[PDB]
Amino acid sequence: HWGYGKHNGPEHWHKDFPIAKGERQSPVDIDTHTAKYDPSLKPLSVSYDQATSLRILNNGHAFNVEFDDSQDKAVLKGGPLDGTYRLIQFHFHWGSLDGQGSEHTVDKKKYAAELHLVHWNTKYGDFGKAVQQPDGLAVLGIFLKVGSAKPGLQKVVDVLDSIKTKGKSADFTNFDPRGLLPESLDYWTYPGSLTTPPLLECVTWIVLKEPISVSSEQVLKFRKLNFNGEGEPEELMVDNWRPAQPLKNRQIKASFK
Ligand SMILES: [Co+2]
Repeated sequence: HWGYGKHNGPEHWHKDFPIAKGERQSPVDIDTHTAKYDPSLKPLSVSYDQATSLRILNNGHAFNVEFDDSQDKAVLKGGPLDGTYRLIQFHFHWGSLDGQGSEHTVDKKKYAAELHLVHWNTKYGDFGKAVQQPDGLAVLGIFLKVGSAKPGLQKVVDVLDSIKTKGKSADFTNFDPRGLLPESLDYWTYPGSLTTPPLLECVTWIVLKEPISVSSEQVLKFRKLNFNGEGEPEELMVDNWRPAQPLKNRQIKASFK
């Protein structure tokens, strides 16, 4: 099936998912000088006080921290968004080395990792219906650089031993995603896609300008995960990122001057 190897990686996905060569694929390079300030955007409203995390799952490509999305408990609104988007899961993309790992780039700079908080538009009733719409999802992307530890990440890092291999899950209740956000909500936004198969063109991307810092030790624990299932040959879960795709006929907007 698809993955991140030489024989099944990003360069191959178009064979099964022709939308890989589409008009609004993600990620992209964010050219900071060409993005334009848009005074009519909103502040973002991130309302995560009532979040209910449930579980963490190694799905063979990343790990997902899953939320109860059966009520408006953790929602994203405002900014470029019309209406209410419910948090379903977050995950990360990361590298084998601190010099790569992010999906989006900023003036061609790659960060060590990128956090994706995935939300679906409540007008479409469920995630599966939302991904079939051009405004179905809103993904909040946050860059990670290596430096100081991120305290609010530690509970995630320390459960990773229990979900080493594909298909393993663990209970993951009472996790507060607010502890993964930077101070500033300044952002760039553009219309794009999921960055993994099926690559659906359903995402309003909201990429924060300010990275969070995580420690070397924290990212090293990401890199101990496995893509494989238990009892299969070990293949470290690293470099689970798609490179930048052509911008095509899109403009990236900034919420800040
Ligand atoms: Co992602």
